[PDB]
Amino acid sequence: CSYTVSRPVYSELAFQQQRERRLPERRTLRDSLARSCSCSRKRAFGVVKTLLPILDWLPKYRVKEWLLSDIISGVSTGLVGTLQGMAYALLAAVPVQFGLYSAFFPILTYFVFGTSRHISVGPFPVVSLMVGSVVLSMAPDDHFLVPSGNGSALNSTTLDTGTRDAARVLLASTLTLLVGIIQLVFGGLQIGFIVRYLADPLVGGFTTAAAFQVLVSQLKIVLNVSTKNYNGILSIIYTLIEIFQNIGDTNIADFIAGLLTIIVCMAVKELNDRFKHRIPVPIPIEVIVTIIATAISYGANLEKNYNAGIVKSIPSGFLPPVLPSVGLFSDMLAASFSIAVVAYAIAVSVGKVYATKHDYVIDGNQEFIAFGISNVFSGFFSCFVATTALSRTAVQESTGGKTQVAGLISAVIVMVAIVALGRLLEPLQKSVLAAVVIANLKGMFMQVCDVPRLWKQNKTDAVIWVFTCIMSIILGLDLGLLAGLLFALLTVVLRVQFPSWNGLGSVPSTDIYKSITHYKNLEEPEGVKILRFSSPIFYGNVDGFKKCINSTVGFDAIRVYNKRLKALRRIQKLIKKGPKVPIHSLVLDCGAVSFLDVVGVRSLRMIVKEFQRIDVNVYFALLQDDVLEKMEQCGFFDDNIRKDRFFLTVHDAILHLQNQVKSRE
Amino acid sequence: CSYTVSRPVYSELAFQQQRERRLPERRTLRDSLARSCSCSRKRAFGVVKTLLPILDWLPKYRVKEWLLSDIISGVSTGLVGTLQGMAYALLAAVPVQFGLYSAFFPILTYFVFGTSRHISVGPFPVVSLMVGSVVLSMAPDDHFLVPSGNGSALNSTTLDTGTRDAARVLLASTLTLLVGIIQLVFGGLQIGFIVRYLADPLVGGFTTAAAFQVLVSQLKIVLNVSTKNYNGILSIIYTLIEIFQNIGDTNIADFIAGLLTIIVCMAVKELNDRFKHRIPVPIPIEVIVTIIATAISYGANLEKNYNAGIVKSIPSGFLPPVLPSVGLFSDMLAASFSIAVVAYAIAVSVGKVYATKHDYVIDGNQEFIAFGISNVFSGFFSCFVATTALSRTAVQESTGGKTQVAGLISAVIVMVAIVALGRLLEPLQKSVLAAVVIANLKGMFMQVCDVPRLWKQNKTDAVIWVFTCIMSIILGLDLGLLAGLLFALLTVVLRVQFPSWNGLGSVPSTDIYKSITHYKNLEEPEGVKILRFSSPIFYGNVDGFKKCINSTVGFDAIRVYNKRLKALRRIQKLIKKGPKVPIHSLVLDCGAVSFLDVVGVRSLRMIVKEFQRIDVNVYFALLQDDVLEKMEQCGFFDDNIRKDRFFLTVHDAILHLQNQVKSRE
Ligand SMILES: [Cl-]
Ligand SMILES: [Cl-]
Repeated sequence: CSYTVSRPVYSELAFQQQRERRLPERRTLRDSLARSCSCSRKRAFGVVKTLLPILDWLPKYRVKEWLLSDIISGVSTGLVGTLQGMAYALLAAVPVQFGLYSAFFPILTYFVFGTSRHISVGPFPVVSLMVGSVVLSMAPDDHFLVPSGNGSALNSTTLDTGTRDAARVLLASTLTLLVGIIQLVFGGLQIGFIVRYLADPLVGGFTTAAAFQVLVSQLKIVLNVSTKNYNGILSIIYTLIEIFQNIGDTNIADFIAGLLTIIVCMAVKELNDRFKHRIPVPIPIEVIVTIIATAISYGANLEKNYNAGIVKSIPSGFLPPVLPSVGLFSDMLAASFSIAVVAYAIAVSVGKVYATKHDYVIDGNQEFIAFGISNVFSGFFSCFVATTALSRTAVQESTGGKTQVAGLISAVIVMVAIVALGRLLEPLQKSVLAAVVIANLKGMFMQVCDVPRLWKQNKTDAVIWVFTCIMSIILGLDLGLLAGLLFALLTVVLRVQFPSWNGLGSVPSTDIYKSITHYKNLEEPEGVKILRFSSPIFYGNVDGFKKCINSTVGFDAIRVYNKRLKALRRIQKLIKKGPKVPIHSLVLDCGAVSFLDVVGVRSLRMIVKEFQRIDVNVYFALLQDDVLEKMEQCGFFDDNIRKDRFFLTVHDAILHLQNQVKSRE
Repeated sequence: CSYTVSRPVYSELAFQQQRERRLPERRTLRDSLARSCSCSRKRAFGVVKTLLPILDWLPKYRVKEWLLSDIISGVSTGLVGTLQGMAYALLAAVPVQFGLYSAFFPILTYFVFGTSRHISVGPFPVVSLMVGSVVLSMAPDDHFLVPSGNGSALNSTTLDTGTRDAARVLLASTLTLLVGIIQLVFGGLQIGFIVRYLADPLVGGFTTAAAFQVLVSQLKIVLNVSTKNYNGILSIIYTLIEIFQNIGDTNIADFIAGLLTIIVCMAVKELNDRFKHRIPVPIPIEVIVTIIATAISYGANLEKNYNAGIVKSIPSGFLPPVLPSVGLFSDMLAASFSIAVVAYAIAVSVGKVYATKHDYVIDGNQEFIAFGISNVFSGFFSCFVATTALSRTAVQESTGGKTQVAGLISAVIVMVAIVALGRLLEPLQKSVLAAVVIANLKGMFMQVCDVPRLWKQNKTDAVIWVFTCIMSIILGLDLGLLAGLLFALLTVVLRVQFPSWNGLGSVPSTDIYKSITHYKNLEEPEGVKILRFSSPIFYGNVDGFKKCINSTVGFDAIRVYNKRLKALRRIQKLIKKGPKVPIHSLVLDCGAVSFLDVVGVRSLRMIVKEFQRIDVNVYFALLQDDVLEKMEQCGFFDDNIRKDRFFLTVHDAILHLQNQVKSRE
């Protein structure tokens, strides 16, 4: 209603005298470390419940209908997960059975350490692509050609199918172990803010580039062509050029089958997504299309007659655990860091989505620890890095999922698919498994449709999306992530280095101050010049602050003093022989400052000194308490620059100046 | 005196209606480029006067009194320049002949393009070290040993004295040209803010740690030992251990003569600096100690009898210009960027010191063009990077210097020191030249005495100093600079990611709001909770902003709504069978925000949504005009979240709530 106040003009000291402060809390390092480590059983029970969240959702079960919901979600997600694992096994250059292995053990491990309920841990297209890329870069194909086979002219250097898969599996296991170690280090040290740097446009561009590279790889697999494992800089462009040059050496049957299953899967998925109001449970198109592909490929001998590319390499059994070949962490540390951070980011995103959809809370450090333990346990069983696919996750959520029991049942399907089920999958073409991956790329390919939206929105974030999407295409995929985080931090620094300063003026008959570049009917005080500067002054925006002051006052505090001294020597010689007109004061509305960066408080004191010589007072308006306490420690309040120069509000400085002019002409 | 106002409670729309805004300026890209490129004669005269500042101070000269002060300072700095020029040549692994070339040619170029008057362009100890650092790595000693000389058992692979220097000289010429190009790029593209990242602790810790590497490198010449040109990681640490292992192979003639001039030069310099009130002109101790060293070394045959290390390689002549060996810019791009940025940083640092004392303004972007052409012109005459030494600069200023005429006269002394003078410096020991450099290291060695001062001051800047000083010792010297620039920018991100949020309360009978953790007698409104959050919300601190709200209200907006649904299912079944107590509203005092980072503004709309369901209003207090215009563009003002939720001041949000509850119970 009515905003009326009546108080004296407390600038800095008229308010600090009669206001008793609170004594700061004593450090007492010994008592701090003693009180932190609790001794009562309550803290122990709390950390046990937090570290192992399985003991929370288990006692409060609702078996009656939860059993049926979990068993149906488990069989469905198990089928989907074994299909996605045997499909993504090609993305990591590993055999098919190791995909099923990586789809079984991480599920078992993410049961006594996970803190979620609607997450299906398993393989992931982006993570498997990164694993395959780093394996190809660390173990290419031109390093295994054994000369044997009595060739035509030179030694028969044929393909090394065989022991090469063992080396690739050992490399993938070492990579998974290093990723798990990095995740456990990040979780134990309670450092979780390191993944906050992955902004939405950054991860969007990264996923778009990863989807492009996955499309290129799966198109290479469908066409059944052999490239030269180009990796490094412009690897995707090089392999695409090589594919376009090797179009003649394709397979017509494999290409036709792949295009047909792509069209069928895309049409069925679009029909199920659009017409959701008629069929709530998503039709498992992957399962039926894989079954019909295996049925068609088994009838006619596509391997011999049509020379199709089938798997025919399923051992259908387990294997004893193998110790990882430790010693390759130095050359894969950055790759493992990138894989771990992107996996954790995707996992946290999916968890937060499916948690705010179901209204429950998911811890971050607990998810980090759970995924680290899962990757470590997978490294001992010849598996790759595990994550949560958005397509596989939606299955247990749509079909009905309440706890991780549906996830544990999803491993039983993979369990029976490791030992017995799988012999019918022998004549399955590799182009069919390479197609569902492309069909799942529709979710990430549509992410490009937000760049025009981000351009109308904050434009700095629209540049981060395009920069990350392009830079993660030229120089690899893992190196493109590091070039995105650094670019995002640089963009953040540029937004606090080049602020939006204004020409704050006074609104008549009130005390609210608005910018002069936005409103017209604003009257500024006679002689006084007000200035606001956001983005607290640090070592980078000090010259910017100087230029802003020089632009808002009209002149320069240095050149005016130089001209005054040049005109003063003419006065000291006349006795022997015989600009700063409008600016009366400068009120700095430094209310948007947080830190001071003493390198900057030195420049502030220099400004106050330079303007004092030309008889121009530099008052402050909205200096915070935690900023004044910092400036006082940095040696700013000398015998001449007292606290009376600072004020509490913007109108207090103007009122004090008006009263000083009225009382002193 | 009296601060009293009387205005209605204009929240956001009660103020926006009757306040007509100013129309934004039209872009008009066609006219923007036309109005920028002016055609009048004033624009042509302005660019020529700025690019060539010689036409300014030359017409208004004061030959009557200025020429007398320049002729005495020119011959003074000419003797100091020819000695420091040839002494710093040892730090660049080039012969002593090319040291004088870097003291004559850059002065000629920095005469028609320079925009300063008290700067003596020439070599520099820190800059010449970075130049010589890459020469040892790109052209080591073990790459030129020719087997010849009928050795004892194997081929006589002795030293390659002779054409070995030609590989280092041509390498230094290409490095000098690449540095000059980078400086012209920064000056041509008008990008000068890139050197603002070199903060005071950053450049302070860098020059301090560089003084150690200069001390270790020059100590090798004093002791006259031969190391294994260790470069890379821990280069200073590795070469320091090898010196201690090679103490037995020292030279008593070079050590005694080297240690003697160290004490003499240090004592006279310290004595003249303290007792300045008796002798204003600094005594050239560097010059007098060199002349007496050559006289003693010429009398007794120290080269033959005492086996001392002398130069004896001065041809005393010029050479035709040699085209730089283009093709080495690819492997020296990262190295030249570190040298080009420190050559400009020290130039402006020393320049601005002698500029505020003489009250003349030095152009910023012009120094990039001035030193840019200087290094390019020096590359065509086999020179290294040119800079301005603080010791050599103080000579021409203390003895009397007004313009660059004293610098041009200083080049005349160097001019005669190449054609005629120089033969007397033949028996000069290399330990004497390597000692005057160590004596000048006192200025940088005393920079360590500011770390306890910076610790009592802003502690984040004290960490950057120690981090830069340590990191520039482990991984080289040029790589340590890049590790300091990234760490300094990272510290800025950490200061805006972890802000200093408070519990803002109300002062009785007034309208000023202060933090509750700093003052005691502050009364908060009944039910209302106020929160201030500096460091504008971006993608990194958006999660910390959630934890900040949950900490100031006591509860969580998510778990409370979850328990409400858990308690609501018991209500919908009872009809079939038969927390948020204190927080009434939340006033966010977002007055210290500058940008939005729409990635983070999506959470602001989510926060209002999460609190609206639990019947908790989230009001804003001090949203700026340029930030409110950003929310509307980012899609924040929907049909439910109107502008009435925002307020102009902090007290307007509280005054509105007091009247709302009073009129609506
Ligand atoms: Cl997916
Ligand atoms: Cl010096």
